Amino acid sequence: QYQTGPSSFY
Amino acid sequence: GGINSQFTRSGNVQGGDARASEALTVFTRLKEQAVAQQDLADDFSILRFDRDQHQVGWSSLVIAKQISLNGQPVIAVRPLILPNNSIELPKRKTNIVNGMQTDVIESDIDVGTVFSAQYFNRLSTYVQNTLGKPGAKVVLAGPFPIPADLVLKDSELQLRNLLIKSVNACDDILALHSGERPFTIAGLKGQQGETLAAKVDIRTQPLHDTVGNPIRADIVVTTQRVRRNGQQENEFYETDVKLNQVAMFTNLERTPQAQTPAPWVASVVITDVRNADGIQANTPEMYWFALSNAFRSTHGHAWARPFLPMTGVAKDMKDIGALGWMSALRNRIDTKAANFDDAQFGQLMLSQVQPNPVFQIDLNRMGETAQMDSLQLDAAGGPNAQKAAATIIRQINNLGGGGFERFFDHTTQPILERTGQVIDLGNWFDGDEKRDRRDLDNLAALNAAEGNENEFWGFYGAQLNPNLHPDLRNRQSRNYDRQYLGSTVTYTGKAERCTYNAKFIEALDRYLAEAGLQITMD
Amino acid sequence: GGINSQFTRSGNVQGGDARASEALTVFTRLKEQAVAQQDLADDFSILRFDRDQHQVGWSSLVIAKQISLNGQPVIAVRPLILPNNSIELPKRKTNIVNGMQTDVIESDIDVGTVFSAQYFNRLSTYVQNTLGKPGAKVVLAGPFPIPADLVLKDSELQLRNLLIKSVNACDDILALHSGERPFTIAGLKGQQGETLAAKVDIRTQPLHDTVGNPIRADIVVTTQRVRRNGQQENEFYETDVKLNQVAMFTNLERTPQAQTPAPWVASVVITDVRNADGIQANTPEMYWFALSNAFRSTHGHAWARPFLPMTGVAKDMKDIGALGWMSALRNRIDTKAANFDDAQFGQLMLSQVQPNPVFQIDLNRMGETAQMDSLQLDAAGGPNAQKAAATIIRQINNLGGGGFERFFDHTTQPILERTGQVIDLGNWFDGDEKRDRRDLDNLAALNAAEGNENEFWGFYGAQLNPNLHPDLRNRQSRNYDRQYLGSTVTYTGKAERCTYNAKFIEALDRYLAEAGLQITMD
Amino acid sequence: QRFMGNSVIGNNMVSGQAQVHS
Amino acid sequence: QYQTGPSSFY
Amino acid sequence: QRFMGNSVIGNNMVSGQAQVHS
Repeated sequence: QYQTGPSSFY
Repeated sequence: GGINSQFTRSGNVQGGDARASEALTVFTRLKEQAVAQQDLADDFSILRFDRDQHQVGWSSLVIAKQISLNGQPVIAVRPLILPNNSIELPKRKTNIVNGMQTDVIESDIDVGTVFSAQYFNRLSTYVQNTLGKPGAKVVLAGPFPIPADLVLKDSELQLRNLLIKSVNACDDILALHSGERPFTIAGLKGQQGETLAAKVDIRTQPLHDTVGNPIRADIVVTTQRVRRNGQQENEFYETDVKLNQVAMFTNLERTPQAQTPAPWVASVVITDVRNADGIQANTPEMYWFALSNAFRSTHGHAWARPFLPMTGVAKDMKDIGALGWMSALRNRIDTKAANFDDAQFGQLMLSQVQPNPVFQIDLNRMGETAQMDSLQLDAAGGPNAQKAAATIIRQINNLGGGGFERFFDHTTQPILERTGQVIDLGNWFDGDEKRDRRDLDNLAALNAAEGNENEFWGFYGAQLNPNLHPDLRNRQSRNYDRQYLGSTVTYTGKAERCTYNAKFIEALDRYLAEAGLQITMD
Repeated sequence: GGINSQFTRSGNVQGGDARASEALTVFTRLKEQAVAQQDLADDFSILRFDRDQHQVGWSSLVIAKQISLNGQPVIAVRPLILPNNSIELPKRKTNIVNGMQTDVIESDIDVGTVFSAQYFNRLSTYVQNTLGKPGAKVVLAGPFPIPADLVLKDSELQLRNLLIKSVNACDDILALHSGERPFTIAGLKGQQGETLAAKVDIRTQPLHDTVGNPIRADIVVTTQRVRRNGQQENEFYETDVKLNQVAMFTNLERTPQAQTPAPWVASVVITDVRNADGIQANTPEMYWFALSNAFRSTHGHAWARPFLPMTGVAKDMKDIGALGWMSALRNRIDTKAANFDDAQFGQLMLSQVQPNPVFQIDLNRMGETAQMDSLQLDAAGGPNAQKAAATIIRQINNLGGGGFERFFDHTTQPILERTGQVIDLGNWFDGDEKRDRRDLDNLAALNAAEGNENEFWGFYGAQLNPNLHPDLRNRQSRNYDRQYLGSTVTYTGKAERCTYNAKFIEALDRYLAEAGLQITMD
Repeated sequence: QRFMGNSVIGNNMVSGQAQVHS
Repeated sequence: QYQTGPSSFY
Repeated sequence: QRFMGNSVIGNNMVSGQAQVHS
């Protein structure tokens, strides 16, 4: 799994 | 589909979304009113993201503010999801096998799964096309859904506060991207002979979000500036002497030992971290400074204060006497008695509770502090594990000088750990007022089920069984809440629980203490 | 503070008080409407006292009317405090020691402590600067706070009555300062063959203040003018024949005698003193004339009338049978029985209640009659003890001729005595309607706690223990009210209890009787 | 020390009866 | 203690 | 296989006490 999302840092 | 175009009966039915246009009109009126009263500046735009002509799960409202940096346009967006109760999204099917029989499980879809990478890509492309800048850079500022079952006709204050906070967040992210002076504790000395004091508090009514969402909070730790000089003037008048606020509540976990160490261990869960109301700025270096106050709750075992019985009333939901059900004696210890007092309450806590607590956080990718919760979730584990840890270390170094390496070594030491637990977010209407769904914990379940240990053990396994599939655990947790709490439960989102490293908290506290920070209290 | 000026994010949040501007607008509209209907005269002004730009605990509304006396301007002010529930004032900390351990007590701040000398000085300076007269003399007319949890949108009648009463009070104080004819009973003869009659009354529903605040009242004594001539015309029509009204209720106190004198003594508490609705004038000499009616309640032991059981219903809160719990027989005397009647009710009262009552008053520095309550509190004891007594004697001499020295000697006889008791003022919402917090008395506590004498004794000591600190007594009293009454208690102010001199009441009554006053009744 | 009652309320007691014309 | 307040009489 | 408890929560435990100036 380990779904991710948008990040402003990178 | 083609059937309507094949027969073409006069008149039109359905085929529209009516919870977007009204919200847009309300937001435009609120923005005009705020601009009239010299509260904001006419430099941002409000746009509608219709699901019908973009083919997305949920319509959204986006607040875009753009500036120019070295000739390169930069756009900051704060989408606001608008879930609707009049339409049903298709569910997700999963299959599990038991012996010789296979069955299908119908799950449910939350707001968090809707906001995927493709959703943000389409939103960014739409904003770029609308604003006339095709190649402009777009940076996210943190989504915040508007909960359903909320009447927009009589909720003007919450919407106004949400709009102002969204503008503040856009300004914050734009300033961070541009590059400004980092916030450091070296500038907090004030050079006026004042000191910082931390006050602990025990509460019984839940805290409220900016949109009226209740939040469970039993222990509240705040930090204030004490400026009491000799002949202090302004008696009974105080000038906003308050900086931070952290809401905490404790929960009990049982280690698997068969039957000198205490059977139960107390784990403290951090729900909300926020700054003072007066402060309109939110920067990454304030978050760690506010979070450092959590460790201070162990100065005098203040985490155990809510556990002691109150005199006069007994809700019987947070009773501590149920802990004796599995003790050496089968029955429960009877509080609310003339003989019972603090004399043997300490004895009970020594003989059945571990002296040291455990610190945990309920990270939420859709909350107000989404931009930090997502970063910490990435730092916990995933493809972006080194970058997040490096960013966190850099921020901590920027807050308070430098030289954090002497206390921590991120190269060979995990910062955050994922326990593989998913927590539902909802609210249930109690007889008196609306409350929080997280009021149901291990102690509450133990109180509800007096002597049947097997049912309680099934409930406990429904939370953290690694063998059982997560969908079944969510189903069991949703059934148990209905069984115990009531029929008024209304889920609103999802959250994840994580455990901080034991050495990390101590290293952070020691680094801040050595960096010239002095806090005094009882 | 400086953090906001250091980062300067666009947009503004909080930083304002919204329960002052709306009240000012409402008061201006009400004043305009009253002036339009030829109810008042355009000679007074309404001003706002903002806490933000004056640095005070609470914002206030002031009604100033100014006149000229011998070329010297005189300004009369009636401030109205505006407490708000959206902000919390800092609490007051106190330390007490028990053996080898010291602890900190967090008290609470009332409205009365806010209105200090510095507050009035700043208010007077602000009014003088605003009205253009720097050296004008300013005289107080009596503060009156507006209770919180009151919706101003639908309370127009109470605000209108409060404004008219405030204007009347300003006129009264201005006329008193200017100097007018004192009110004397010699002008009450009427020279038309009429007589004054006093009517006693027993009530069960609480009286109401000008702002809807309930007041406990069991015995009501009124004075009327009876003008029944021979062929009296106007059948069924009455012309405002009513002058005074005094609200009284009795309470039982137990003398400390170990176990022929009765164990319990009855003490009568005077709550409210007021004139007729038709009379728009309030002068100091009417207050004593109205207060003289209190002693007349003992003509036929009318103070014991509310104690007798009512037929048909039994609230079980004011039951007199609980008095037998500590009697020679442990159990309680069972009323509501066929055999029980007035035949042995008199026997019980003779054998367990002292024949003579005790008179007490609940002085309040923030009530409607603040200007007299403060004077009596000063006369009770303090730096201004001789001046207040001399003023009271002068007023009593002015009311009814003179020669009060033959009945009283203020030089070597105290007028009022302070018992060192502080009474909270609040209201609790009963199931049917809102009631008064003072309904809970010694008999109510005795009824609530059937046989446990120790708990009742602890409650009784929580009121008048001289050894225990006052803050602890207030804490215990606030806990007991929550324990017994309910969760709807809402405190509004503070009051003090005082005991009149036994000889003073008799001397006043005899002086009025000898001064040509004749009152007849049953 | 435990509270036992009010030892000063008994000093102030009305001796007479209300005088009315009737 | 014996806290006091403004008085119009004096 | 039946669940018995959390065997990994005990690895992370605060050893010290909060350090305050007081």
